[PDB]
Amino acid sequence: APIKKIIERYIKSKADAWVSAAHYNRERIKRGAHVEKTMVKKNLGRLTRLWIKNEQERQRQIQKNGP
RNA sequence: UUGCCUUUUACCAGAACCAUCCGGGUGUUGUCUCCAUAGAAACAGGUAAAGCUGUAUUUUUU
Ligand SMILES: [Mg+2]
Repeated sequence: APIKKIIERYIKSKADAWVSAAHYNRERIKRGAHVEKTMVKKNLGRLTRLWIKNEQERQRQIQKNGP
């Protein structure tokens, strides 16, 4: 259990870093700043995965406490 | 922080910080150079030349 805890923590940290980075990027993209074509694709990918995660979490929520 | 862009150098041109560099000033020492190269002149005056002053009838002195 302790290991599972620790890893859960560290991925939450990493996850936090990721999500915030993504958010920063998307504002940056909106602004129309210098940004790497590759970087923009990366951000698109991240934000998609993020969106899917959000979405299916909402599905879970819907299930877990009725319509 | 913007721009070109989009990958970095290289860059756009603004900011704030800072540094580098091309030079500069004096002052003092010292050297290098070109010229030099005297160990004593005044006083008494005269000569000539330079620095100031001078050319009584009510308050300065007639
Ligand atoms: Mg590469």
